[PDB]
Formats: sequence, C-alpha cells, structure tokens
Amino acid sequence: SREQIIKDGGNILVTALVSKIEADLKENKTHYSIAAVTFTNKAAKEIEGRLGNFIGTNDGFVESEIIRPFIKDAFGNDYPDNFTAEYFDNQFASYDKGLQVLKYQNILGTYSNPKKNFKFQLALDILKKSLVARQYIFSKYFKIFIDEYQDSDKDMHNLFMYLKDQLKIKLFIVGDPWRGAEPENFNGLIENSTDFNKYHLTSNFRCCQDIQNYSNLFNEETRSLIKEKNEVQNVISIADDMPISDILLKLTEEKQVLNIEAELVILVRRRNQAIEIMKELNEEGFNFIFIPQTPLDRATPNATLLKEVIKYVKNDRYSIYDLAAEIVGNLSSREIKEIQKIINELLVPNINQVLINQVLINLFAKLEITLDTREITAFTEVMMTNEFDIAFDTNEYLHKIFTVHSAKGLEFNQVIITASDYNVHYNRDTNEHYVATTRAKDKLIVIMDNKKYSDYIETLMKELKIKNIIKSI
Repeated sequence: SREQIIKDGGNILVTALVSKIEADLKENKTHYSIAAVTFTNKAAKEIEGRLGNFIGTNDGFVESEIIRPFIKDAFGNDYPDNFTAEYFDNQFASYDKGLQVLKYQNILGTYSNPKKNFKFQLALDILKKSLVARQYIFSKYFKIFIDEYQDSDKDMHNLFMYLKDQLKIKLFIVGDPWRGAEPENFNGLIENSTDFNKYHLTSNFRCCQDIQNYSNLFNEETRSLIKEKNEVQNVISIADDMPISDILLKLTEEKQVLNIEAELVILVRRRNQAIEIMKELNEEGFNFIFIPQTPLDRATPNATLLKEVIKYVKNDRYSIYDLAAEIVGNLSSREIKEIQKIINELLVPNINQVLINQVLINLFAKLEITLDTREITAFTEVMMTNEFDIAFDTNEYLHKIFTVHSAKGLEFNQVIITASDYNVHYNRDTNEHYVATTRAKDKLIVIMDNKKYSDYIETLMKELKIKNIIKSI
C-alpha cells in the first residue's frame, strides 16, 4: 500500500522516497533533520529538486557529516580535515595504509578491492572513537533515507546499522532484489530483520491511482491491486471517429482533458505510424517530433553512461558535469576533467571506429567498468551517423512521439496510446501495453479503436465486479 507507508513512522524496507521525505518533513515538529543518500549526484539532485537537511551521495554524507568534522577529535590533530578525495589513483590494500595516505599525502583514497569501502570503515571508526561525533549525529538526524540498497557494500551496511542501533536514527531503505555490491545486506534485512516494516511496490506505483488501476487490470497477477474509485478522472477513452488532429483538438480545447501547454507524448509501435501521425498533425498547426529508436536502446549494463557520452559528443552545449552526475561517487571537478580529457578525443576530425574503440576502452578502464563488445558496436554506430541525433538532443521538446520501446524507462506527464496497437485479448503486446500505460504520471488517453480490446476490458470488469476503470468522453 502507499498511504500505509506514509503513516509508518519507523524503520522501513521497500522493494521496488521523495513522497515519504515530503510527508515526514511536513509532520516533523522537532528540531531533528533528515538525510537522504544516493549512489549518484544525478539521483541526489533529482530528490533535492522536488524538495536544512542533507541530500547527497553516500560519499558526500560520510565525508562532510562525519570524517571531515571529527577525524581530528577521533584520531588526533596530525590528521587533516582539508584532505582531497580521490577515486582514481591512490588505491591501497589495508586500512592502515589508507590512514597513511590520508595522514601523509592529504588524500582520502579507496581500497583496490571494490567490495571494501575505506570511507565508510573510516566513518564508523571515527564515530566509535569520538563522543563529539556521536553527539552531533545523534542530535542532528532522526531519519536517513537510503536508495538502491541492493548495491550497498558490507561497510556501508555496518555504518547504517550502527546509526540505527546506537544513535537512534530510523532507516528508510529502498532497493531491488555495482562492483561494490553485497546483495546479502538487503536480502538479509528482508528475510531476517524484526525491526523493519516491509513493503513491496510494483513498477507503476509512480502513477496516479487511476493509471495504476487501469494498467493493473490487464495482468491476472496485478488485478488484486486495484482500488476502485467512485469515478475515474485521469484515464480517458476517446472514439476513433475523426482524424488524429481533430481528436487532439477535442482532447485539448473542447473537453480540456489534455493541456497542450504541458508535455504531451504519443506512443506508437513503429516509426511509420509516427510518420503518418506527424504528416497529419504538423499540417494542422501542431508541432510534434518523432524520437527514433537507437542502437543504445538496449538493456545493457552501461547504457546510461554510453548515452551520456553520446549526448556530450553531439551537443556542444551539454555540460560534462551532467554526464558526471551519472557516475557513481562524488567526483571532484578535477577528476571530472580527467574524464572530460579522455572523452574529448572523440572530438578530433575524421573520427573512426578504431579511435572510438580506443577512447571507450580508456574511459571505462578509468572508471573500472567492464564494457560489452556489443556496447562498443552500438556506440560506434551512433557515433558514425546523424540518423539518431534527435534522440540525444539537448533541446526540450514538449510534444513528442516515441515507440513504446524508445519510451521504456522514460516518464511523461501526459500520454496518448491507441488501443489497436495492443492485442492483449490474445495475450499479445502485454509487456508493451503495461509499459505504454505506465509512462504517464498525470493523464493517460486511450484512442478506443479496437473492439476486441474494449470487449476484453468489459469482460474483466464483469468478472471483478468493477463498475469504473476508464472515463469515456
């Protein structure tokens, strides 16, 4: 359930955040603050965006809230508090050597073993050795929010448990059952812990109740999740009794169930449908653009970073810092510039497959990340043509057409789909239909042009004694 989580004041495990922080901050009456910690600055910024508390990365939290302010009190004055964090060089094999590098080179470095986390070991050691540190953290925070917990390493887990068990801080933990990852942390809590309430959320939780309800109707497994409303507002059915341009005018100006001034996305199955639709719409005063599928639209491990590199290469106004926000950790501008220097070699005149291959190797080597050869192939293909450029564009486009595939993992405010694109009555297009119906946050329109689809909906409604699932206009 959703509102149950909101009512829940204690330690929480969620299997798959901004929602709970907003609520908890509202009803907080005390002086205590919250902290939200992510793996990436991208994830942090996204939270800080929708909101005296701490919102930042794991590494920024332990460095700024624990290590820097209290290392001298814990270890003595000969330890620095103006050290530099370095992710790339100055790796080491033991805690004592890490202490040496910090003490003598003024560098907060990393273990060479990715399963060990020097910063978090250091932070825990400092808490255990400094009353002042414990008193600060104790009186500062009442709750900490932690993202992607399945990727947390053993030392992160040790610190968070200590915060919970010694400094009386509640934990709100989100994850999904990364080189540092110890999945047993999160799994262990799920299977064994007695001091957490535990919830499971489906992928469409983000959506408004009407959109959750509709999308949950179609799979036998999610039907039980449906919480019927007396009336439906945000999922709408419209007849295909007029051209798409008239349909759009009816939705926006006549019935005003769509806002033409907000983001509006039409989902199709194929490029040729998008062309058809654009050929009409843009001749009738609209201005839609089709965002093509690209070779990087595969579920590959490094898809996100690879798309960022392409964005940077092809758009001279795109900032290297936005690329860097997607990299795990809290890299200094100095290190980001070392990454920039590597990537900039893709900008030489007459770039070719050989050079590109070399850049990719240099980059992912530096990031200590394994690269699939088929990723190199897909990346190189995008580099060597302008065919897919619009998909990596920096411009903001309000009115867009996507295939359901290109739309995967994206979120829009308003979405139009066409029933005849999904033959779910014959158990076809069922994953695509779930994806398509859950892209929208606030408004979903179904062009109802498929008799078997609509009959199928009515059949399920009768079976479930549902009276309202979609608003017909």
